[PDB]
Amino acid sequence: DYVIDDKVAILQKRDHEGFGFVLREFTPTPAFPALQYLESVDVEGVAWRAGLRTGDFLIEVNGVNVVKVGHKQVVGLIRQGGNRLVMKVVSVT
Repeated sequence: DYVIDDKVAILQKRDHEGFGFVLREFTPTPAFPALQYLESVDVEGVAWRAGLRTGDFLIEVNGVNVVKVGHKQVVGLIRQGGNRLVMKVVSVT
């Protein structure tokens, strides 16, 4: 079965920190539910500590649904908040 897990990730970084993660008509499937998934999730990093994971998709960023949005615009939405980032995500096993 597919077990979809809905999560909200609040990523709070100190000035000397990165968050520690990397990303990359669209057509869905539980396997790939959204456009922008996680490729790396540096363990013990800020991305890790808020409970994110390798393979986690991106559904909402800082309030904006990114289910059908490309890399450029989503990064610009990751950078807009500076030392803080709230992301709606979903794990599918």
